[PDB]
Formats: sequence, C-alpha cells, structure tokens
Amino acid sequence: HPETLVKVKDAEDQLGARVGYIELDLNSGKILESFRPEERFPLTSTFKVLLCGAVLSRVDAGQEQLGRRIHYSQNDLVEYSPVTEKHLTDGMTVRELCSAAITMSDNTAANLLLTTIGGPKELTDFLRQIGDKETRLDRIEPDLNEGKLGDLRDTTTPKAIASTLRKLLTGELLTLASRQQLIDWMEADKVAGPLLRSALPAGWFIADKSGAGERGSRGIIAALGPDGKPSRIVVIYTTGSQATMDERNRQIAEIGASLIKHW
Ligand SMILES: [Cl-]
Ligand SMILES: [Cl-]
Ligand SMILES: [Cl-]
Ligand SMILES: [Cl-]
Ligand SMILES: [Mg+2]
Ligand SMILES: [Mg+2]
Ligand SMILES: [Mg+2]
Repeated sequence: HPETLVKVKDAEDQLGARVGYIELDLNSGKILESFRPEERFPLTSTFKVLLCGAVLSRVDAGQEQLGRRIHYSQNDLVEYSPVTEKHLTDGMTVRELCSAAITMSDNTAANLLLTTIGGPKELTDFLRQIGDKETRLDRIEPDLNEGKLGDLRDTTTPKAIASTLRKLLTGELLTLASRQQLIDWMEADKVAGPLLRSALPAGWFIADKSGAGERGSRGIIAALGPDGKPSRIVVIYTTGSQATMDERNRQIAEIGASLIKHW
C-alpha cells in the first residue's frame, strides 16, 4: 500500500540507509508492494531459514536424520550461541540445532548445520536448484555478518528471498511434514520480537526470522496473516545505518505497523 512506501522512505531518511521491501500474496506469489526489490542486501541471520530448508530437503530424501546427534568442541563456539554453549559435552540432534538456529538465532548451531550439508557452497547450490538465482552464502557465522561496502558475499535481494520463502513454506518442495516443521520452528515464541511480532494483531499467524549484523545490517523475512493462517510474505532489509540499534528496530517496526494498518 502506498502508505507503507511512505514509511519505508521515512525509514531511509531517519536511518541514513537504504531499505528494501517486498510483499507477496502467499497463494499466488503476486507482488503486492515493493521498494528496491532487486537491490542487494546482506542476509544476516535470515539465511538460517534457508539452511534449515536445505536440511529438511535432505531429510525428505533420506540423506539426513533429524535425530542424528552432532558432537562438537569448544573451539566451534562463536558469539551469540546461547543454546549450543550448553551442549559441548552431550551434543545436539539435527532437530535441536534447527530449533536453536531459527528460534534462538544460535550462530554455532547454524555453523554445525552448514557442516551437515557440506558448507555455504552447498547451501548456495540448493538455492540455485530450487530456482533462486540471486541468494548466495559464502561465509559462516559470524563473518557473514560483516556488511562490508561493495561486498556481494552473503547477500540476497528482497524479491529473491521472498520467492524462496514461499517455495519452502507452500507447495511441494518439502514434504508436508517438513513444511510444517519449518513453519513450527519459525512460529515458535522468541525472547524478543521487535520487528514484526511487536505489530502483529492477536489471533494473527506469523512465522518469521530476523537478522542483525555489522554496519547497520538488519532484516526480517515472514509469512503472516489474519485468523491463524498466513496470507502474505513480507521481507524487509536495510544495511549501512549507523543509527542506534533501537532506532533501526523502531523504524522497521513502523514499516510493519503500516503494513498491518493498511492490510
Ligand atoms: Cl523501487
Ligand atoms: Cl530494485
Ligand atoms: Cl555432518
Ligand atoms: Cl524480530
Ligand atoms: Mg568431541
Ligand atoms: Mg507452535
Ligand atoms: Mg506467541
């Protein structure tokens, strides 16, 4: 809706940074609204959904088991790993790792899952195979969060990842069991949800993944809608701002508030 565009522009002005935005109709994939939809932005932790989609695709193909236990070491632990920090001695199952990676944004969990699939290049190959010609993962956590000026590594476009999310959550790319598991992880309660959850009306559905990185990078991908069912995909990205984190979050949240008000 045009009012949302005005709020996207106001966010650019307040943040001193580009903001990319797309809304899709979930059933049809029709683009309902867009701003800088084909410009590149860092993925940051939004990639963790794509990662777990690649894992679930392997499960469906009999190449991975959700109950397989992954053993790792102290040196595998990277910053912002609140779940994996608690399982050095006992390990974690693949299922537990995806839950941590999505719901808790656990960085080491994502790195371990990347090992299970064979690395960033294998994620990128999975994306290409399902028809995403843009998204790329090149590095692991935390370096993928760098957000360097002029760097194409670890980026997507709003349009590309919106379409990819729709492929993962709807249709037949994943089995029903895997689709539902991915949605369940994305819908699970989180510690704080400033970007969209804070705007979402009661009774509405949201399955989301946020991301935050260096150099102003921030984003969210979501499927949301009224009456306990999703009906739209929304993607919002920004990078480059040196405003405070609170200001970044507030500006993105106001985009979401507009989307809901003008739904
Ligand atoms: Cl535009
Ligand atoms: Cl564009
Ligand atoms: Cl492995
Ligand atoms: Cl959030
Ligand atoms: Mg060991
Ligand atoms: Mg649930
Ligand atoms: Mg809840």
